[PDB]
Amino acid sequence: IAYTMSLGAENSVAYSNNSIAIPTNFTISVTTEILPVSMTKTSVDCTM
Amino acid sequence: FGGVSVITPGTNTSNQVAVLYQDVNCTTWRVYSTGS
Amino acid sequence: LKSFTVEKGIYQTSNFRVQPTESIVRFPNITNLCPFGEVFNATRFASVY
Amino acid sequence: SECVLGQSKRVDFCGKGYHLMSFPQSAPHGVVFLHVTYVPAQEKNFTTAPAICHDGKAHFPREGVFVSNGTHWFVTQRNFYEPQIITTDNTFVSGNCDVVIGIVNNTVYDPLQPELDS
Amino acid sequence: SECVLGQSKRVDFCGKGYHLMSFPQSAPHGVVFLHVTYVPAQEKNFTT
Amino acid sequence: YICGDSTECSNLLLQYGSFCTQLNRALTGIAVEQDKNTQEVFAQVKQIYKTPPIKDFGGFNFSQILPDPSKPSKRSFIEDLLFNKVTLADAGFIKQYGDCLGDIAARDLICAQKFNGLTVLPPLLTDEMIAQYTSALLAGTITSGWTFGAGAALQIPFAMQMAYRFNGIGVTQNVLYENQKLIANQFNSAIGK
Ligand SMILES: *[C@@H]1O[C@H](CO)[C@@H](O[C@@H]2O[C@H](CO)[C@@H](O)[C@H](O)[C@H]2NC(C)=O)[C@H](O)[C@H]1NC(C)=O
Ligand SMILES: *[C@@H]1O[C@H](CO)[C@@H](O[C@@H]2O[C@H](CO)[C@@H](O)[C@H](O)[C@H]2NC(C)=O)[C@H](O)[C@H]1NC(C)=O
Ligand SMILES: *[C@@H]1O[C@H](CO)[C@@H](O)[C@H](O)[C@H]1NC(C)=O
Ligand SMILES: *[C@@H]1O[C@H](CO)[C@@H](O)[C@H](O)[C@H]1NC(C)=O
Ligand SMILES: *[C@@H]1O[C@H](CO)[C@@H](O)[C@H](O)[C@H]1NC(C)=O
Ligand SMILES: *[C@@H]1O[C@H](CO)[C@@H](O)[C@H](O)[C@H]1NC(C)=O
Ligand SMILES: *[C@@H]1O[C@H](CO)[C@@H](O)[C@H](O)[C@H]1NC(C)=O
Repeated sequence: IAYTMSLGAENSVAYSNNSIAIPTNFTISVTTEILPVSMTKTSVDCTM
Repeated sequence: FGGVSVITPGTNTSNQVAVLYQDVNCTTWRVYSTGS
Repeated sequence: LKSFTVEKGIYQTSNFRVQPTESIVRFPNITNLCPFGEVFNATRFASVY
Repeated sequence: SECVLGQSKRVDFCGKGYHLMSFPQSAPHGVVFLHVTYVPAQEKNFTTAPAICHDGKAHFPREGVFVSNGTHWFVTQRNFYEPQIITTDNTFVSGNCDVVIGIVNNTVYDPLQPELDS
Repeated sequence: SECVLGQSKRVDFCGKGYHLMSFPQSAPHGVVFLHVTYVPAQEKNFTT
Repeated sequence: YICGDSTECSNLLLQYGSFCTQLNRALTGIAVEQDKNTQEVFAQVKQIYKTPPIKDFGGFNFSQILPDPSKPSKRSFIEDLLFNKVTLADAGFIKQYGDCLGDIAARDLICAQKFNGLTVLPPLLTDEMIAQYTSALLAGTITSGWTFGAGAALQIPFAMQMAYRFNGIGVTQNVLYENQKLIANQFNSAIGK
């Protein structure tokens, strides 16, 4: 099947003079981030 | 004239493929096989 | 380095390259001498066509 | 350097949310960071106002924001809901109350007048 | 990440002056940031 | 490119397939990297926040940069100007064989490039999608402040957001509430300029 890609979920937000949303609870999150640091070191013999 | 690309899943899943011909309308033409 | 002086460190040289010892020849053992007189010393040759 | 040996105020640099701490781990030809962060979860709707007028002078909160239960008024912090009673050591006075747009009428409790009264 | 989704305390990173806010806009093969900042104008001499 | 439309030279060249494959692999990696770069830059947010329904931000005028629902694209005036300034060279993505054969008495660049096996691939994300992403970012940063970048988005008045930002740089928030008109006028003048 071939289709048109979606740009994520769609929603909106309420806004007025004096409407404010304040959190009451919280959550502790743990995230993984991977980073390369080095590659393999190599040597070449020209004549060989 | 004209580029050709092949869209395929893994060969361990199926053998059906799709062919994308660049710089050409389809609305015969310069295609390998019209098909459907 | 193309110089008589070398700084302190570690350098890489050529791999451990080993020289051969002797030489051998292995040809099939055939004693006959194929005819040089039936090709070059024949009495009648064919036409070019 | 910036996320393991300290705390980072840069947004979205070490994990989503508000950065709390981080842990490094090794990997073949690489490193893996475990970022521990804080995320608010349960939002609640409230009505608010920038400042209040009590005796003709505006009162602005020192830290936090004014909110309302619907009939009463409180001052609370900005990342959590801990309502507190309006009082003089939570707000500061800046001029008259006829220049600010959106001011509301409310009373302010003084923590010294009842003490002197007795 | 650091100037549109938040406020930056890094000096001279997003526009001269004290950074207040920022707006992103698209462009062919590029992006354009409009940085809104705060600049003091009228200095006055005082003894301290 | 080397000896197209020739048979003997192809047979001679069959001893350079590794080189050709390596070049093609490098180019494919370049293209994939560019697509990844665009996706990483412009897709920081995931939820497409709609544009504000009502406009009472307090005097600040955002019609200059917000999209206008009057053209087949979601581009604002600034985006339209920026698009109009720089001119592309690929000339679209479609150029049929019946068109390059049409202009044989007139010289062309793209036709000569394509006849020698040099093609240009189209980007994965179209300009409309990037405009949608930018509009979502604008809506999030206007209606909810900076809270939409850390979890869910929390509603907040714009004047209070400006007071927060002024308190961030070490200036008390009474300065804004006593000078909101002047600040809004200055911002509108700056955006017009
Ligand atoms: C805040 O959220 C957490 C989890 O979302 C709540 O913790 C749960 O509380 C109930 C009853 O105490 C337990 O059965 C669950 O196991 C807890 N969940 C976890 C992950 O530990 C907590 O109750 C909420 N706090 C408030 C005030 O609503
Ligand atoms: C907050 O309190 C003041 C004082 O009671 C109110 O100001 C009065 O408003 C009425 C009508 O606007 C005037 O007739 C009075 O002269 C005002 N009195 C003073 C001392 O200024 C004010 O209206 C109250 N705020 C609101 C929204 O009602
Ligand atoms: C070729 O033939 C002649 C006589 O028939 C002889 O003298 C001569 O030796 C021959 N040469 C060779 C290479 O056999
Ligand atoms: C705040 O206002 C909007 C509009 O009434 C409402 O949809 C929303 O649910 C309210 N916020 C919360 C946490 O209920
Ligand atoms: C709101 O909070 C105050 C303080 O506890 C309380 O007295 C009042 O009854 C509450 N009103 C409602 C509608 O919950
Ligand atoms: C709040 O916005 C609405 C609609 O624009 C308007 O009726 C009202 O006057 C505004 N109030 C304030 C304090 O801005
Ligand atoms: C402060 O001192 C210097 C020296 O008198 C003077 O030139 C300067 O104008 C004073 N600053 C202002 C804002 O006038």
